[PDB]
Amino acid sequence: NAMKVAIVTGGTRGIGRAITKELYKEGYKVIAIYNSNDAKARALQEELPKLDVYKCNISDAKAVQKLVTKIFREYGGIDCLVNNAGIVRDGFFLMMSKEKWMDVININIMGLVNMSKAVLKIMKAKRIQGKVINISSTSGIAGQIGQANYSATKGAIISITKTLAKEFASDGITINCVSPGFIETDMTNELQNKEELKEHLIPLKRFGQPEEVAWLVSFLASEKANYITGKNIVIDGGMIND
Amino acid sequence: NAMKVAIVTGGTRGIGRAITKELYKEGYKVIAIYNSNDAKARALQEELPKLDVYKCNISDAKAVQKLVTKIFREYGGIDCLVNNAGIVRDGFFLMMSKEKWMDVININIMGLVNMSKAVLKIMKAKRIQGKVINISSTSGIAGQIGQANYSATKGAIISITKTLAKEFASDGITINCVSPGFIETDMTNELQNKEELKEHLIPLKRFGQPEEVAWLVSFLASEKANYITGKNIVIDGGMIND
Amino acid sequence: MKVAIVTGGTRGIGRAITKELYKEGYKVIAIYNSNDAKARALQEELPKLDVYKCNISDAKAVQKLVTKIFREYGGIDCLVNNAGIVRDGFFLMMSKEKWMDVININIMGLVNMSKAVLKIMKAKRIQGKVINISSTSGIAGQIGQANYSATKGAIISITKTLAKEFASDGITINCVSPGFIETDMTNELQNKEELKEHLIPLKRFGQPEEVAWLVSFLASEKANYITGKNIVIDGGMIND
Amino acid sequence: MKVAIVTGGTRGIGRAITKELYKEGYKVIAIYNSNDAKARALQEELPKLDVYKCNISDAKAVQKLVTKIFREYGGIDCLVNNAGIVRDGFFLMMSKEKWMDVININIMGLVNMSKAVLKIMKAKRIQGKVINISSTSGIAGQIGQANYSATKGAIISITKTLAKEFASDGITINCVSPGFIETDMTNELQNKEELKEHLIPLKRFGQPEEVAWLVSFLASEKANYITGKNIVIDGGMIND
Ligand SMILES: NC(=O)C1=CN([C@@H]2O[C@H](COP(=O)(O)OP(=O)(O)OC[C@H]3O[C@@H](n4cnc5c(N)ncnc54)[C@H](OP(=O)(O)O)[C@@H]3O)[C@@H](O)[C@H]2O)C=CC1
Ligand SMILES: NC(=O)C1=CN([C@@H]2O[C@H](COP(=O)(O)OP(=O)(O)OC[C@H]3O[C@@H](n4cnc5c(N)ncnc54)[C@H](OP(=O)(O)O)[C@@H]3O)[C@@H](O)[C@H]2O)C=CC1
Ligand SMILES: NC(=O)C1=CN([C@@H]2O[C@H](COP(=O)(O)OP(=O)(O)OC[C@H]3O[C@@H](n4cnc5c(N)ncnc54)[C@H](OP(=O)(O)O)[C@@H]3O)[C@@H](O)[C@H]2O)C=CC1
Ligand SMILES: NC(=O)C1=CN([C@@H]2O[C@H](COP(=O)(O)OP(=O)(O)OC[C@H]3O[C@@H](n4cnc5c(N)ncnc54)[C@H](OP(=O)(O)O)[C@@H]3O)[C@@H](O)[C@H]2O)C=CC1
Repeated sequence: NAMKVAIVTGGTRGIGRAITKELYKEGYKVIAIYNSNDAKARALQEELPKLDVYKCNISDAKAVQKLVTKIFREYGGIDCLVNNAGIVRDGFFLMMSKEKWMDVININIMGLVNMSKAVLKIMKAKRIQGKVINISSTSGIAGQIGQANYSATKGAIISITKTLAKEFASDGITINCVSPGFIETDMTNELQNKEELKEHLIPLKRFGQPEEVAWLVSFLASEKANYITGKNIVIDGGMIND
Repeated sequence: NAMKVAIVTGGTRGIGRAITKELYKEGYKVIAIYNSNDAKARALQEELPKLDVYKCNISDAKAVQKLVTKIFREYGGIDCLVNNAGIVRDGFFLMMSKEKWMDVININIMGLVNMSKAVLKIMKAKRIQGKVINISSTSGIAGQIGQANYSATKGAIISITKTLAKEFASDGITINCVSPGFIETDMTNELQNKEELKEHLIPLKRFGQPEEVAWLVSFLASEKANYITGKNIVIDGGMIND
Repeated sequence: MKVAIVTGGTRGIGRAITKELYKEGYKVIAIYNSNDAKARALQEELPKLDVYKCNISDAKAVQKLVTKIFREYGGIDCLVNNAGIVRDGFFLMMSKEKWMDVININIMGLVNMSKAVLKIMKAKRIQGKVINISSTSGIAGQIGQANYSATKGAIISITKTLAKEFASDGITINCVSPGFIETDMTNELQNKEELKEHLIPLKRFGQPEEVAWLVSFLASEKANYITGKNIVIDGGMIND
Repeated sequence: MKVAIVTGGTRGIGRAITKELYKEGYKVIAIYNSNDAKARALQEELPKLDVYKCNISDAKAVQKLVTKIFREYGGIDCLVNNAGIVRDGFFLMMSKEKWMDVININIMGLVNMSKAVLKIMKAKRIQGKVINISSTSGIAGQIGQANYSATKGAIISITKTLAKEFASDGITINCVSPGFIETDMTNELQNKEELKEHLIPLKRFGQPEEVAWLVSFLASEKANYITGKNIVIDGGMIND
């Protein structure tokens, strides 16, 4: 029972679902935010009855500010924000439309901005020695064919992590980033080249599990990581050189 | 006389002006693109009479495609694109409006996208073993207080460099990035803390010169750098650890 | 009943690692170089701790100890290569002897310990852990530390090479790089205030137990998909 | 009349650096270790070239040579620390002697040459250049190269430390890290096709002259604001 409040965007499926389950297990009050799938959210809240869930498009800043203000009033503060929501719109760069660029930009970048602005304003005004953990990707670090738009936003996320870490370090807020490689989710379940990935590209020869990303995020949110800030930790079975 | 064609966006002032002058000296036909200052462009073209100049907002994809198609018809191809145009809209993150985010995103990211898409389509279709050089910033690499939006776009630029390098490597197109630290321009001429920067933060104890960035960009565009691709080279007097 | 070996495990960061792994249920063996009194005082606090005086740059004495440890406990699950020395000074005033002394411990000590332990981990099919301690000095360079920063960059490189070489065996190999940590290695500094005020965004030195917490995480089964990485714990001081 | 010293300057990448700096108007001194025939054949091609046989791990012989060079030409403007060896093999089969041999040349050779040259550059107020050759093996790790990758990571770290230490003197110190370059060091590989097909996006090895072009740029007055950096020339093979 940590007596702490955490927001996990994209917190009902995939990596976000595992992060939610891990912080819940550690005794956080968790608020999980999602975009469309009411069924997954309700099913997750039936499994974890103390969880709050909200359908909220994080690219809509006015709805984000309203939701963060609501959460702040019910639980007296915000101790941890995990910016995990994200989308992909793959395609070769020469066939990738403006719309695929702006859709991914508006969620992976502007959604992190909306949540982080609203939450950090509260942490600063109340002098909460809080935590922000962003989820990026090896794609943003090393590049990935067919992912110019995704990789761009994930590189932006790492840079925002470092800038904000410097801006809020004097307020005792740490701001870090976690960059997974290939994780067994649905975002990677439609791949057919999984065997070539494991056999040739990943030294540990397997995909990561959602729970393994959650364990790292939970370490960074805990009081055992207060001297770590501005860092990008890569969880990828050894796949890339950071 | 290189008998090559180069486009330099933001090519009439500051770093872009120096890049223009250096490629012109090396015998490129240079097309310099700018945003508003007709006087600077005309004055630069009076100094370099073989230079082409165009007032073109690179965030406007239809005007970009029209201009790139024009340049392609007049000079039979494009050998080198330098994506140098960029803006800053500084402010502390908690007071930085959506508009400051989207203005910087639309030029530093979407402007690079529009130019690179139009130019790379031509290089691929004609099998030109061409060059793209993007201009980023130490701000994107290490973060900078008051520059969440700028730093985000400059990190995105580095990630796009790596993705596109991988996508076009088989076509013999190299795609690299140059990240200056503090360069003596007008973008840094309004600073009052310049002495503290030089005395304490920069080991070489001076700002860089525009021509020094241009010399690096010109090396990367030359035939002496065809085995370098996907890299980010930092020119900063030693200021940061990459 | 997992077995951990912590070199330099009786003072400073190593002591805190020993204490943390002890608290987490490991059988811990702490190796030290010369200070018998500190070692015995720690064994007083932690009665189940084994302590051995061993110069890790002596390959034969290292092999003897690792083989004895392995015979006694039936395996080795975790090696923390923490022992390290500094011999600082301007490059132009830094003798060959200051280079070789720091190389022989910070590089060859890691090599000797890791050769002995990994051979056993691989022979016994142990999905073990090696965690090496480097430094931000090796990542970003540091005036007056050409020799120290050389070996700490070497340690990071060795971590990455060994992670690739032993991945198929399920042995992860990671590195922790601290910034300024409050220990004896840093008690003599005169510029502590200026480092805190100007160089460290969090405006304080780290504590040894904060390094131990990160080491303990990497050693646990909650970190099995992290390998070959160097994680910096430095209050924001450097860009990795 | 600038003076450049290129260690290992008679074969492979070093030969191409010697040739490039010669073409650029330097007085070049090429240092080599044992192959007199190759050295004389290069001096035949480049009549103004000085060549010396010198084991750079011997500090006294290095000091003798640098002091002679300096007396003859009145200064030293550029040192390229290019000499290097590999003694590859699995970590568990890599003797102490393979570690020390590679350390003594790849680390201590750089140290001995750089101590001698930087002392003179600083004494004479020369705004000189040191360029060190590392490797992607040191950046990202490489199976079978624990010792080589150790020293190449050390070289990168030393570059950064020396860049900070000598910046106030106007001496820039940079590192070039090649990927796979067509030389004798790589002629014996059997997996060349698979490396080209799968690991190198540009699908070819680099040429020695492409490394020399980058070295020559860093040595020129067009690179005076670049210091402490490691520039990778590798066809896209790794992420830095
Ligand atoms: N999976 C992998 O292999 C890798 C993942 N990552 C990162 O991991 C994170 C999570 O990935 P993963 O678990 O696979 O993703 P999933 O696609 O499985 O889940 C995405 C979640 O984001 C929510 N979401 C999407 N758009 C919005 C929006 N506009 N506003 C609010 N919520 C939104 C979804 O809501 P809903 O359920 O209603 O649709 C869902 O809960 C991402 O940020 C991704 O970039 C990074 C590298 C690799
Ligand atoms: N200067 C420095 O210290 C640093 C610079 N950089 C990078 O260097 C690059 C150049 O910097 P610097 O020379 O100082 O910049 P300047 O502000 O001096 O020049 C910017 C140029 O960009 C053009 N431009 C701006 N917006 C657009 C647009 N929408 N479409 C087309 N052209 C446009 C301007 O046109 P016009 O002249 O008509 O206004 C001008 O020519 C930037 O990308 C910047 O991020 C990176 C790190 C530090
Ligand atoms: N403290 C800091 O700020 C930073 C530390 N580090 C790294 O952290 C590690 C620990 O540093 P710190 O705790 O400050 O060091 P201390 O000097 O406080 O402790 C060093 C320990 O290493 C042991 N040791 C030294 N040489 C040998 C040897 N040849 N064989 C066996 N044991 C040996 C010592 O034995 P004995 O007790 O008998 O002397 C002692 O237990 C080092 O690797 C260091 O480089 C990295 C960055 C910053
Ligand atoms: N080739 C590649 O693919 C890569 C190379 N590198 C680096 O590039 C550099 C050159 O490599 P490469 O050209 O392939 O090497 P070569 O083996 O082809 O050439 C080595 C040169 O170093 C000289 N040398 C060796 N030991 C000594 C010594 N103790 N004292 C003086 N000179 C010595 C040799 O002298 P002699 O001629 O008498 O034998 C020779 O001139 C090295 O630092 C290497 O690590 C890095 C990454 C990849």
